[PDB]
Amino acid sequence: MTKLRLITGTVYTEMSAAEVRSYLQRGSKAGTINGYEDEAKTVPILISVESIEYIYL
Amino acid sequence: FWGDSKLAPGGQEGLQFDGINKMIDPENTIDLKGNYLEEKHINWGSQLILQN
Repeated sequence: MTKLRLITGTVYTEMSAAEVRSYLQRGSKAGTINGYEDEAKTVPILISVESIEYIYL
Repeated sequence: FWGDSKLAPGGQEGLQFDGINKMIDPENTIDLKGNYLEEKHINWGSQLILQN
């Protein structure tokens, strides 16, 4: 589970740190990734890429 | 697109011919698992074709 720090709170996703780093580059055009609000995988969410502050590498 | 030759009873030769969906090597398959097709998959497919 990869931990992402947003402006409001913290969310988790399946994708690895390299993939999220690739999604944060200027040349890409996608803007959404899949993840969960809690580490228990109870409620699914759709995350906007541009709202990520930093990745807990 | 959707041909298949081994459709005779017992798995014997039928009347149709094998299509693209069968002649393609099973190794060169990228499964999207029911998601949307994005921009990143084109480069992966191109790399798969180029390495051969």
